[PDB]
Amino acid sequence: DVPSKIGTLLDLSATELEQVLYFSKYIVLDPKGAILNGVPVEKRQLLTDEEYRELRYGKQETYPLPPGVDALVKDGEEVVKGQELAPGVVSRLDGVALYRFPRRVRVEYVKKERAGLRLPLAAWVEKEAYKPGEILAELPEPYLFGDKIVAAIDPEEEVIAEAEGVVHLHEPASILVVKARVYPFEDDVEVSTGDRVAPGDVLADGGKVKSDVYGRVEVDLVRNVVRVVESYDIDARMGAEAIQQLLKELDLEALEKELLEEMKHPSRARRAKARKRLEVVRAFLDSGNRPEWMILEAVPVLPPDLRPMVQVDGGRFATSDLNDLYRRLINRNNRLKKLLAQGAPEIIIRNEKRMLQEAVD
Amino acid sequence: KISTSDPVRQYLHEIGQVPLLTLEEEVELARKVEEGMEAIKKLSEITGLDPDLIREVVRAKILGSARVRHIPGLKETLDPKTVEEIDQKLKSLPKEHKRYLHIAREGEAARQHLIEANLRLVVSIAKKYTGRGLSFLDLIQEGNQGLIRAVEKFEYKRRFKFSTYATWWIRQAINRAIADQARTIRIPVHMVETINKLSRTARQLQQELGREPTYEEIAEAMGPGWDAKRVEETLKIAQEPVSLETPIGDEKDSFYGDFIPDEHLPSPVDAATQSLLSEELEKALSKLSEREAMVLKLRKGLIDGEEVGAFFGVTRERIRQIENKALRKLKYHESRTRKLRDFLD
Ligand SMILES: [Mg+2]
Ligand SMILES: [Mg+2]
Ligand SMILES: [Mg+2]
Ligand SMILES: [Mg+2]
Ligand SMILES: [Mg+2]
Ligand SMILES: [Mg+2]
Ligand SMILES: [Mg+2]
Ligand SMILES: [Mg+2]
Ligand SMILES: [Mg+2]
Ligand SMILES: [Mg+2]
Ligand SMILES: [Mg+2]
Ligand SMILES: [Mg+2]
Ligand SMILES: [Mg+2]
Ligand SMILES: [Mg+2]
Ligand SMILES: [Mg+2]
Ligand SMILES: [Mg+2]
Ligand SMILES: [Mg+2]
Ligand SMILES: [Mg+2]
Ligand SMILES: [Mg+2]
Ligand SMILES: [Mg+2]
Ligand SMILES: [Mg+2]
Ligand SMILES: [Mg+2]
Ligand SMILES: [Mg+2]
Ligand SMILES: [Mg+2]
Ligand SMILES: [Mg+2]
Ligand SMILES: [Mg+2]
Ligand SMILES: [Mg+2]
Ligand SMILES: [Mg+2]
Ligand SMILES: [Mg+2]
Ligand SMILES: [Mg+2]
Ligand SMILES: [Mg+2]
Ligand SMILES: [Mg+2]
Ligand SMILES: [Mg+2]
Ligand SMILES: [Mg+2]
Ligand SMILES: [Mg+2]
Ligand SMILES: [Mg+2]
Ligand SMILES: [Mg+2]
Ligand SMILES: [Mg+2]
Ligand SMILES: [Mg+2]
Ligand SMILES: [Mg+2]
Ligand SMILES: [Mg+2]
Ligand SMILES: [Mg+2]
Ligand SMILES: [Mg+2]
Ligand SMILES: [Mg+2]
Ligand SMILES: [Mg+2]
Ligand SMILES: [Mg+2]
Ligand SMILES: [Mg+2]
Ligand SMILES: [Mg+2]
Ligand SMILES: [Mg+2]
Ligand SMILES: [Mg+2]
Ligand SMILES: [Mg+2]
Ligand SMILES: [Mg+2]
Ligand SMILES: [Mg+2]
Ligand SMILES: [Mg+2]
Ligand SMILES: [Mg+2]
Ligand SMILES: [Mg+2]
Ligand SMILES: [Mg+2]
Ligand SMILES: [Mg+2]
Ligand SMILES: [Mg+2]
Ligand SMILES: [Mg+2]
Ligand SMILES: [Mg+2]
Ligand SMILES: [Mg+2]
Ligand SMILES: [Mg+2]
Ligand SMILES: [Mg+2]
Ligand SMILES: [Mg+2]
Ligand SMILES: [Mg+2]
Ligand SMILES: [Mg+2]
Ligand SMILES: [Mg+2]
Ligand SMILES: [Mg+2]
Ligand SMILES: [Mg+2]
Ligand SMILES: [Mg+2]
Ligand SMILES: [Mg+2]
Ligand SMILES: [Mg+2]
Ligand SMILES: [Mg+2]
Ligand SMILES: [Mg+2]
Ligand SMILES: [Mg+2]
Ligand SMILES: [Mg+2]
Ligand SMILES: [Mg+2]
Ligand SMILES: [Mg+2]
Repeated sequence: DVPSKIGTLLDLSATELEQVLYFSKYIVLDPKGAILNGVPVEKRQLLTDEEYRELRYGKQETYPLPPGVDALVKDGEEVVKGQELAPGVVSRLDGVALYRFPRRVRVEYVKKERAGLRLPLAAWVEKEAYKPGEILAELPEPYLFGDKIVAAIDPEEEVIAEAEGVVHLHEPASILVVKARVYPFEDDVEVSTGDRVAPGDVLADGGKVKSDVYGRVEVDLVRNVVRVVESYDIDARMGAEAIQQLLKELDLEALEKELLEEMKHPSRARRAKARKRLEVVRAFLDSGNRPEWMILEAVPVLPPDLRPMVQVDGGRFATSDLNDLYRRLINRNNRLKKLLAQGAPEIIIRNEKRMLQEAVD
Repeated sequence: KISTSDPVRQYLHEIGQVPLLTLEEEVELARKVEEGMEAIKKLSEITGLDPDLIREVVRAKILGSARVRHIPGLKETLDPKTVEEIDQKLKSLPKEHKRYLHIAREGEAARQHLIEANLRLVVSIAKKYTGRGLSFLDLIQEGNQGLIRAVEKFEYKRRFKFSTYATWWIRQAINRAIADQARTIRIPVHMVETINKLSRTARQLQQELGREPTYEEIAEAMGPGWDAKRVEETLKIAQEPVSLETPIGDEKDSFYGDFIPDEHLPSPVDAATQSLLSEELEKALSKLSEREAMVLKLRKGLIDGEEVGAFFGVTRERIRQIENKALRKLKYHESRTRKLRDFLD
């Protein structure tokens, strides 16, 4: 309705803000959201998926994967494991792999040039070390005059019972803008933050764990490398959900008095807006009902006989067009529920909530 | 701003930023998915906790906070304390089983990533099941639902990549839906293919006679037990329901609805009827020997339609006795003072 009764009340872009979050996913930082964009949290401002995504998972997600098998697979490896690669880290082989972002790095897979300091993946492949303590002897002929395999015998990501369970592919060099700890200790002020030397590990696993200002914790049982990304519980929501929240947390009286001041004192502009914004807050607050109801989570269903299903001629049935719309809603909503339970990749949830929204319209 | 585009852009965007590497990336996540399962199981084993419970708690800590448990499936599980306590015993698991915990989580996460990267796959498929009767958005969504199903049974031990695998699972979910929701009236799948068959048959039958084939042709052409009565019945179900609200006659304000009459409602005359019938019948019910008059009056007009089982304790001979002597004494003094004669029906 031209004066969006909800946009008027909730001082949000009267006509554009809503449209943006309501039907799509242009989140509005509902409560807190510590971490910055360059400025403090947007208490009631909106952001885009890109900037949003660039908040939760850390400042950068780069996955420059090298070509060939030796070239770039050697420049990075020598400076990826533990070696805190600074901004603009110039890897040196194909072209110039540009690690233009923060803290530490984690390389993915290796081919078959030289194996050293890696994980226990190939450990089983070449018995000697997994079988006995021969990894030291692994060093061919120089040993007579943690990992350090032979000069070069293996090739791809496999299980060596027999060369059956294999996987011959690339070598990703994904830079993860996150701070890596390996030997965190215990200080009992607050609840044990992080981890211990090697034994005790109180941290939640590789997913969502809140320590200090940094808020995500991945785990690598290789070295005691407790990966701690930094963003926090930035309450980000879109669609009627977000708005429902906002409308409930509102002491109309306050905004009634606030506007009272805003109305009479400042110049025409903002005070004019305030008057048109006071009318509704007044109506509601008056004999009127309480405004948390503009939200719909429970759709009444119009009577049956009023939306007949009748027999016409032979096999021809005739019904109110309303019934089709109802199924539209019913199905989506059902698909929704299934979709949340069965697991839920963001894209698909929203994409449906969108449809669901349109359906309700 | 007109849906379609936005969501297309939406995942084509995340796909465009993260497609899955033909092998490496696909195999990777996969291996992490299965071990998650193996983990949750072994967890369930060591904790005596339900795998469904192990699966939901790990999901929480990875996918969302109390927000996702509370609003979706109602608060059966304590938004905080419950899931927390659960996560606790997970920590208590020593260096051995703890390992699985960390595995379950990471696997679950791996799962998601696999799903995201293969959304375009759905779109391409679903893009061909367009004109079936479902919204393209609905078609992809269901197809998507199928993709996830595919993520439940894929065995990476069996070399063949996910691509071909999801194809089937999706298409299955798609067709299912198509036959399930695309109608104002649910009809079993069997009857669906049947109609197709008939339809297809009519086409070939529309190929030479130059006559829209009589229900004889169709019965013949289709096969075994096909008959005129059959075909006529099928096509009558095929036809989609028309709008109770439709332009009528000389296309004006006239709406189809006002044209359909009523039958339940007793139009005034029937109301009048019920009055006299009830009043008069009640006047005759009071002038009668209760026993076998009320038995049949109640057995016939009060419950359902059993001579022996009609009278309480007195057997059939006393039933037939008063039933046929009272009903006749009843019918004839009513023959005298003619009140019911004029068939109220
Ligand atoms: Mg309006
Ligand atoms: Mg505003
Ligand atoms: Mg910046
Ligand atoms: Mg900035
Ligand atoms: Mg706010
Ligand atoms: Mg992260
Ligand atoms: Mg940042
Ligand atoms: Mg160079
Ligand atoms: Mg840094
Ligand atoms: Mg490699
Ligand atoms: Mg090597
Ligand atoms: Mg090593
Ligand atoms: Mg051994
Ligand atoms: Mg020697
Ligand atoms: Mg020596
Ligand atoms: Mg020496
Ligand atoms: Mg020496
Ligand atoms: Mg091998
Ligand atoms: Mg093996
Ligand atoms: Mg081989
Ligand atoms: Mg094998
Ligand atoms: Mg190959
Ligand atoms: Mg102390
Ligand atoms: Mg240690
Ligand atoms: Mg511990
Ligand atoms: Mg302790
Ligand atoms: Mg921290
Ligand atoms: Mg910390
Ligand atoms: Mg309060
Ligand atoms: Mg406020
Ligand atoms: Mg106050
Ligand atoms: Mg004030
Ligand atoms: Mg409301
Ligand atoms: Mg509302
Ligand atoms: Mg009916
Ligand atoms: Mg009916
Ligand atoms: Mg007609
Ligand atoms: Mg109507
Ligand atoms: Mg899943
Ligand atoms: Mg996602
Ligand atoms: Mg989409
Ligand atoms: Mg979207
Ligand atoms: Mg692109
Ligand atoms: Mg088992
Ligand atoms: Mg037990
Ligand atoms: Mg809630
Ligand atoms: Mg639930
Ligand atoms: Mg307990
Ligand atoms: Mg204990
Ligand atoms: Mg999973
Ligand atoms: Mg279509
Ligand atoms: Mg197998
Ligand atoms: Mg197969
Ligand atoms: Mg099914
Ligand atoms: Mg055929
Ligand atoms: Mg054709
Ligand atoms: Mg025919
Ligand atoms: Mg038919
Ligand atoms: Mg007319
Ligand atoms: Mg008209
Ligand atoms: Mg009408
Ligand atoms: Mg009609
Ligand atoms: Mg009318
Ligand atoms: Mg009727
Ligand atoms: Mg009449
Ligand atoms: Mg009468
Ligand atoms: Mg008697
Ligand atoms: Mg008697
Ligand atoms: Mg009877
Ligand atoms: Mg009967
Ligand atoms: Mg009987
Ligand atoms: Mg009896
Ligand atoms: Mg009896
Ligand atoms: Mg009885
Ligand atoms: Mg007796
Ligand atoms: Mg007689
Ligand atoms: Mg007599
Ligand atoms: Mg008579
Ligand atoms: Mg008399």
